Amino acid sequence: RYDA
Amino acid sequence: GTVDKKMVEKCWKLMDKVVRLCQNPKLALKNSPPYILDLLPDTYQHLRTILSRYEGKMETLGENEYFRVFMENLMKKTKQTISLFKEGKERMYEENSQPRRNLTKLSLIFSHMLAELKGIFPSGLFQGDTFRITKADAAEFWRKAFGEKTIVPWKSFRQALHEVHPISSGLEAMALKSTIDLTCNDYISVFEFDIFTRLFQPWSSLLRNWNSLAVTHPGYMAFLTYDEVKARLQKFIHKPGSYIFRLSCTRLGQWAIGYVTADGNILQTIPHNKPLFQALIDGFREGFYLFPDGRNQNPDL
Ligand SMILES: [Ca+2]
Ligand SMILES: [Cl-]
Ligand SMILES: [Cl-]
Ligand SMILES: [Cl-]
Repeated sequence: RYDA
Repeated sequence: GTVDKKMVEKCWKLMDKVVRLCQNPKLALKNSPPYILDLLPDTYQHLRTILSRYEGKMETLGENEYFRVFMENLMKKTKQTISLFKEGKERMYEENSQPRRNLTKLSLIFSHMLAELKGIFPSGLFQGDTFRITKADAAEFWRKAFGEKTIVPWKSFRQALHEVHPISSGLEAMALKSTIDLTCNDYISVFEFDIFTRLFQPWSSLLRNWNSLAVTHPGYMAFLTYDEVKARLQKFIHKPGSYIFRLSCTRLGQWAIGYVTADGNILQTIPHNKPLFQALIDGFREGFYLFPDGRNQNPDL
């Protein structure tokens, strides 16, 4: 979903 | 206005009705935050927890300033959503229609409302009087201006803020209200204040920061969701470095920045331990954040  | 078991039950019925409308397969809601199909039942559940914690002391609950405002707003927002379906009709089923966009913004508002309620009644007991604002200088302002109050009318908030951070105009004030009043009820809660002051830190230059990052920045997207950002950046898929940013809805108080990569993927990340200005400068340098909302000019921060 949210990555780095 | 005082709240009893009855007004809660009436709100619960309005919430169930919204959920029935939002269950229509033609809407095709995606199970992804904010997801109204889980938000409303979740708000009902937390309201049950609260009621449970106040058994035999409903009198106390009914008089709580924040709770009365919250319930009034919950009723207004649920009625608004019902009126939206009634007036929009088939237009609700065209993704990209203005009435469907109105529903998405409402879904975000219900998300913010539940996060607020949980922040002020953690475990179901009121703790607004001891809410902890994250930035020390903001916590000092709130205490100075409002003591231990949990909520204040917008007019009173604006006047208090102006004395420390000058607001230049009425339209600036209306843009500020639009930004901080997440629950869209014309009051500012200590929770909303904590969110805004984390997003637009540092406090020393609060409204200069917000003006720079939101009022005049083409990248800022107010009341936009994760899925909308992916859809909006789709038109820029062959333009690496196109980006936009918005409030994260699941980690309130934090920014989500979406951007187009060199290999044509759209990623979204939440910066770790860095205010927005620094996240934007760092991503600008690396070529991730070049073209705000796909436009050629990027503000020089
Ligand atoms: Ca509000
Ligand atoms: Cl809009
Ligand atoms: Cl760390
Ligand atoms: Cl341009």
